Amino acid sequence: ELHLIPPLNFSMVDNGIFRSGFPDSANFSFLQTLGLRSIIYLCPEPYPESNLQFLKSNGIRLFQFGIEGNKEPFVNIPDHKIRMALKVLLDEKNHPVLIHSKRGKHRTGCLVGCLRKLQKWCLTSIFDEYQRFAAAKARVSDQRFMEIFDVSSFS
Ligand SMILES: O=P(O)(O)Oc1ccccc1
Repeated sequence: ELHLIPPLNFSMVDNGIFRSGFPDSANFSFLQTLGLRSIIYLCPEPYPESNLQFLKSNGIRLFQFGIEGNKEPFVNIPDHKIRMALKVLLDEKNHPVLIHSKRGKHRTGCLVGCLRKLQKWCLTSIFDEYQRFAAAKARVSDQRFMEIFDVSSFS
């Protein structure tokens, strides 16, 4: 009975932290197995009724930090929104937490890369993980955002 379907680009980031693209009803039975307390949602669009009923049924808190989905070379990742998401991500009371965007590549990739910088990973190691998810859609601007991200306020 091969029946569980993780959401698009699903991965475990760390103890209590997951990343993916946008979950749909086919992914709900899999997400139930994780015992989520929180979702960090990085798109501005309203959450669909299907997903809201999943959250309500499972007692999952929704944190929305809407980042516009821009394309290179006109990408302007908002530092403030990433930092608000990081503040929630670093509070273990919110774990287990799923970070998701639409595809789990750009917005999700930036938030995870900034977590890795706080975890003292080498930039080349952060970029390698970012590229594994983003694949042919890897953006230099996402990696430059991580390069210049000042960790001072979170250490
Ligand atoms: O910002 P996201 O993680 O949703 O990732 C993408 C990547 C390519 C196109 C749209 C979205």
